[PDB]
Amino acid sequence: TTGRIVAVIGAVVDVQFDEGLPPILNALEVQGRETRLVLEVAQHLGESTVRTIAMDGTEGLVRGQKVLDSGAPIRIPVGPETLGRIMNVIGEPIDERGPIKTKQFAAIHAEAPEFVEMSVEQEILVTGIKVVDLLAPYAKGGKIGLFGGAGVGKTVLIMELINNVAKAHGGYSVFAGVGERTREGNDLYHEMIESGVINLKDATSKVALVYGQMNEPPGARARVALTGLTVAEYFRDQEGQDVLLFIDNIFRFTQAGSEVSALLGRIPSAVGYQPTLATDMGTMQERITTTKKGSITSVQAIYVPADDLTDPAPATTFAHLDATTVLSRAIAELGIYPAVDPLDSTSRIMDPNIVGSEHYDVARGVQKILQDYKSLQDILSEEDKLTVSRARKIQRFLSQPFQVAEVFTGHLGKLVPLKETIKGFQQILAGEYDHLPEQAFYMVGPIEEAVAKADKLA
Amino acid sequence: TTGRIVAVIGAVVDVQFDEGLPPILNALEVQGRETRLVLEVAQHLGESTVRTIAMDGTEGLVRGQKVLDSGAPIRIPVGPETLGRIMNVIGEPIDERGPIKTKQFAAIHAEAPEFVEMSVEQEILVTGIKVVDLLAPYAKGGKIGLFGGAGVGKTVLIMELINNVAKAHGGYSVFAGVGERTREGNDLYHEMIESGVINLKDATSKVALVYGQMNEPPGARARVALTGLTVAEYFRDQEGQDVLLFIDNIFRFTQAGSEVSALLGRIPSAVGYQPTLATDMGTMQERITTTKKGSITSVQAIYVPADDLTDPAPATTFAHLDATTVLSRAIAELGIYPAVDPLDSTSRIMDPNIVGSEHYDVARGVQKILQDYKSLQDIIAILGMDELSEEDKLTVSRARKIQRFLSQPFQVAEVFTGHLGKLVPLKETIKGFQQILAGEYDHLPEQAFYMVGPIEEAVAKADKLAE
Amino acid sequence: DLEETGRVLSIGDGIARVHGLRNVQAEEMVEFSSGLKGMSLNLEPDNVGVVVFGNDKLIKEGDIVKRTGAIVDVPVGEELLGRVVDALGNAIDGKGPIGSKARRRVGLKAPGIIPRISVREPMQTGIKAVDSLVPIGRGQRELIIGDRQTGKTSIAIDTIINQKRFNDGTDEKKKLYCIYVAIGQKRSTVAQLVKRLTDADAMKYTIVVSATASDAAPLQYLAPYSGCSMGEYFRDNGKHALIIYDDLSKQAVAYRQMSLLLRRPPGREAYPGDVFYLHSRLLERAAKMNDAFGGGSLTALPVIETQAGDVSAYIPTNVISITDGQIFLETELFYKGIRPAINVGLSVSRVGSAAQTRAMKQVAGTMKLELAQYREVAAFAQFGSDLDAATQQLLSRGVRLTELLKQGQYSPMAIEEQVAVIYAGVRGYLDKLEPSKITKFENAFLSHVISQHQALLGKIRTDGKISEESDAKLKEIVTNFLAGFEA
Ligand SMILES: Nc1ncnc2c1ncn2[C@@H]1O[C@H](COP(=O)(O)OP(=O)(O)NP(=O)(O)O)[C@@H](O)[C@H]1O
Ligand SMILES: Nc1ncnc2c1ncn2[C@@H]1O[C@H](COP(=O)(O)OP(=O)(O)NP(=O)(O)O)[C@@H](O)[C@H]1O
Ligand SMILES: [Mg+2]
Ligand SMILES: [Mg+2]
Repeated sequence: TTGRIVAVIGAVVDVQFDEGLPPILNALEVQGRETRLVLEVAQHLGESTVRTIAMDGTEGLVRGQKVLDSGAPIRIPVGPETLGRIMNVIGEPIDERGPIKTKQFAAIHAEAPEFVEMSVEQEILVTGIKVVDLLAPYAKGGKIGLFGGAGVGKTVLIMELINNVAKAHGGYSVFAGVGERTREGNDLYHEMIESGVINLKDATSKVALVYGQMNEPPGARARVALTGLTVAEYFRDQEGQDVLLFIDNIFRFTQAGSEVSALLGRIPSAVGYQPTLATDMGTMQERITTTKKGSITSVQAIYVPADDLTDPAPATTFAHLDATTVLSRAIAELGIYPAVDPLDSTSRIMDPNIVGSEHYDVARGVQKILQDYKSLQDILSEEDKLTVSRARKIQRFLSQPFQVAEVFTGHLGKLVPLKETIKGFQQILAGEYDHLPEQAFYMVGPIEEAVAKADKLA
Repeated sequence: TTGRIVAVIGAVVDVQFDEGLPPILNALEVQGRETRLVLEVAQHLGESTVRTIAMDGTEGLVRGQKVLDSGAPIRIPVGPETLGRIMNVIGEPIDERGPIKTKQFAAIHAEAPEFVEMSVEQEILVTGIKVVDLLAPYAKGGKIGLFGGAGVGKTVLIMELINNVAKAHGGYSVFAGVGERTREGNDLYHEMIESGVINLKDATSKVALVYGQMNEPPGARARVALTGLTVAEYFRDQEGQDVLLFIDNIFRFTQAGSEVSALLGRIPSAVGYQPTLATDMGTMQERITTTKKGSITSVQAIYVPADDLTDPAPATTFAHLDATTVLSRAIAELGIYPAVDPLDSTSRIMDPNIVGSEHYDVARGVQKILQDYKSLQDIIAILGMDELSEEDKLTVSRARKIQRFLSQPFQVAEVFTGHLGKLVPLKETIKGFQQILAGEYDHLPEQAFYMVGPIEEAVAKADKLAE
Repeated sequence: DLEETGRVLSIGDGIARVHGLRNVQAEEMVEFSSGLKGMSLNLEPDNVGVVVFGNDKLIKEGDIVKRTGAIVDVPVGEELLGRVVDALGNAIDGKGPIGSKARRRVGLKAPGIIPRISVREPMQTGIKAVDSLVPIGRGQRELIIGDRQTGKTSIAIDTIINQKRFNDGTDEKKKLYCIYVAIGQKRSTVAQLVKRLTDADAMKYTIVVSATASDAAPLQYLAPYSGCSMGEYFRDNGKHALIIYDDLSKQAVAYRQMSLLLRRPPGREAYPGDVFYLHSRLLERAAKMNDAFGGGSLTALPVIETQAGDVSAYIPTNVISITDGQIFLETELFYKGIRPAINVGLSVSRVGSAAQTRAMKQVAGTMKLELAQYREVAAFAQFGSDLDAATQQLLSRGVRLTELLKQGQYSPMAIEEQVAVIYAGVRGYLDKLEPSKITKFENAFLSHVISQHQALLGKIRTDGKISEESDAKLKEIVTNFLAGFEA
């Protein structure tokens, strides 16, 4: 049925309906406008009136203006045709390339998979990136906190992850820019085109882009992660894939939720966050998981307010994380790429029961030697001098050329299988390459390339 | 036109009018009162009802009591005959010397001078106070603010400024007592009669006094600053001549507003303040200004609640100033008076192009040595002075002497210090700090520098402390 | 006619609640009987909450309020250059009417993803610390942030003054038109500001939009957007504009006043839930356009005032997150003698090298690393008399480079002059010189190379780097000059 606007207060719009009231979460379409204005039902106020949150600016709205109940929550194009495209929170193309011509659409509000659908399988998602796989491996259906941002090669790591997962698992990616700076959204898109992870000329794109930009109202920025989630859910639940979902960044998800809660007049909780902080987080996060059909695995850029790890926002988020990838400027200034901190990055599935016994020991060994190296940096005996030379060559072997960096660096990128990663670091820990130089281990793939680089330095 | 009181809660009085509703800011007169009770219109509530703020106590008011619209905002006497007199918020004499025999009056609400009316001239006003003249000098016709928590020295400083600058001033002065101690008003009044600045028998008085102290309800405290500045505005625009305006304490204007804010039906902003704190302040402060027509050198004492300079009241006040003198309990507690923070006081004219490079260099040098010492203090409190290089411990000893040479006995503070007051010429201030920085007194004891006037007295004190 | 008009139900604290006006649009400007304007921010079932653009003494219960087909726009164009205007583009400098032929809405959407290209053209401040270590390009949004009196406005003023050389030049491309938005300041401060720019001969390419402390809250709320629209005229016509918002802390306070008085729900620090949206809408309108859209740009330098150094307060947090980078200023740095008081360690520009010329890029990379290395060790500079030569050299070099980032006011530098000074520090020529004499050295050194060695400076800019021959000539000038200076 058709309702009428009765109140406009900023990004909050009240609509009165004579017949059937739209349920909470339903998308309403404002009539008589240039571009599509969507309102999401938030509350039933009584007296046939609903409170709604606007997805775009509310300037120019008049009391009595007509509003159509769409009969469902926000519904967006899902399918292969989203790949390489950029949509907004309401599923519109924003890349000026025409309609996203999918054969299916899907509601952005969906319940998390039921208990019976849970896969008790604790499986590693191989990224083909040496630091990640060995020392802080990704778990299928898990969430990974990505720390850092500027000058530490975040976007290149993202694109290589997109590349590697598609190449090795046949799984696609979704990038959700939550509070995306428009300049950086433009940059990312063009960097993806140049790296080849988006193709504008054929159907071989590996990522669907979903942007909720910073200049959009609280409602839009709060829901855009769910839009990304819904695109990802299609590839898992319809095509049985192991899907990657990027959320950049998870704090601005929480921030937009807080803004929305404030606008709806809800009393703020500790530190000014929404009272629904945990439930807002949980209903989104729980959709990221392994099910019987496949999985969605999620890399989530985390901003930490006031560098306070006990702040309610990061504290609530951490409850959902299974791993961390810590990108460090200190590692970058040593020339090691990717600039992953091999000591700070952790993974719950670094457990002898889950990963190999070989995996666990080699990782624990590499962890111990790099720790011992920093301890022996202050101060050596024959046993100590042997471990210092081994750990330095292990520092270099954690570096790796990326396929995504091939056009810029000129050097060939390497995707390293799990077992090749493990054996390479293992053999250094056993000292099979103590006879070989130090800089022969810098920027190679499998350990055989390090042997090949050592021959070239003769 | 006539109204009737419909509600009374503290200082907030609601009045209903059957016919012509009085505009916001209008003064209303309560009928059947022993002394004049003014209500100022603050809001139109609807239903022919206005919300008002009382200028005096509301005890004895009854629902139904008659109220007359005066047809204008509060209007007060202005002109020459205010000089030597004491007035209250509504312009009544409170010195028991009979009527203010003026035939010129002015509304206490007025528009601020426009952008085109601004003057950019800025020349130093020497105070003879070492810390001020050296580091953060005052400007003639400029806006001066004295910040401080309770009991740290704002009033003592303003009284010393009155002593050093106002007593020999060739134009007119206005002192506005806003939400402060009545005892201080009486002290000041009799001091000015003694100094001849106020004369009770002839027409030579140079100071106009306006008071609404902390015994008054918030309405009086909210408006008395406007009353005082309206007097000053007359002297600026109609006499033209150079005006000095002292306000103690301008915070009390904002505080009075916070006292009534909830009863005016407002959601609070942060720290209990009225949402309108900044615009209220702006409309008042922008009138306190030199213009092309005339100069006002304004000195405003600015209270700092809970010693927190981030408190919305003082925080919002900074932008309205050309020179800031910030006092500190942490400094006062050491016996360093005046308790000026050398690392938190600034001035527009602290510029090498204005004060000359020698003045600027010594002031920046002083601030550097003091900031360097402050950053070391806590490290050497644990690791010990002995760990420092002879270079670092040289700057520690020097900084501690500079801290002490910044202290000064005030003429108005003799009853607190036990020392005779000292006024130090700018040249001597500059020279003294220059010499200490250059290491010219590295051989002298720290204490020789404490609580003296010129540098020669430190030298003289060094001999006296020997035997 | 309660569809196109209404009546005041109540008026107080700059809020008129109006009965009727049934056909008013959200955010539409309406007119009171007195002539005062108001913006319709709250459309409610039984009233319109109207914010008052003026003194509410002139509004009474029962007053008629009318729709007028009003559009909240401002004059735009080259005729505003050299002019001081209010929040609505009215001349307040007394020099008569703006000769405006074009106008633009104050509330417009930013360009989206597609019309933009990556920021790549230097926006030169002439301030060594910024241009070398926190580089700004055209289209960037770079925050200037710090406590009261830490030197925030001065960064902006030097930046504006710096554009004179490009603007007096013939390279129509390097030219940058400037807009200074003053919000909540006192009128005499703004007058001092304009005097400074006039004396610098900077006014002729600058527009001053001013909504001062006694201007009503909605006027202060609008001023940034008005300034922005004026900037956008240049951006969309293939030209380049720089806008300064001094400051956004004061604009947020004005908006909070209105929001609270409209009884919108208060959040942290009593700010409304849409306060981020307030600044993000504004700051996204600064952009770099691709060639298909004319290739113009709008660069924004918002200013934020922190309280007792709290960069994690609500409004600072918002603008920090929105912008492409931040210049952090600190009081202890200021009084230690670090002026401009930039904390280089914390300050950031995500655009980075892309905004730097080859000449700057060849010296800034080294300075960045040597200072970064110095920062790890600086804690024991007055306590490391015994440690080995390597960490002694880090301190010696780092303390010297720190002095070279100090700069006086009102004299922004050409890039060639900047790199010539940074060259002397990074190649080690000043490693033996007493740290406290470096500022005095640079003043005299720069005056010497400008006065006599204009061929050398020209060559540095001609080549776009310091060549071997330029390196040789610089080594002889510096080493001989230093010997004479430390006598
Ligand atoms: N210059 C000074 N020399 C010596 N003692 C001083 C000086 N200034 C202040 N004191 C001492 O501290 C007391 C408080 O100073 P005063 O100027 O009255 O404080 P204030 O900052 O105005 N406080 P308040 O009015 O309560 O906000 C004085 O009565 C003296 O005892
Ligand atoms: N590079 C510099 N060298 C020396 N002095 C400076 C420099 N930059 C600023 N100053 C001085 O420092 C003082 C404060 O600078 P200003 O640019 O007003 O800072 P601000 O943070 O904008 N102040 P406010 O807005 O009043 O809180 C002024 O007196 C300047 O003249
Ligand atoms: Mg006092
Ligand atoms: Mg400033």
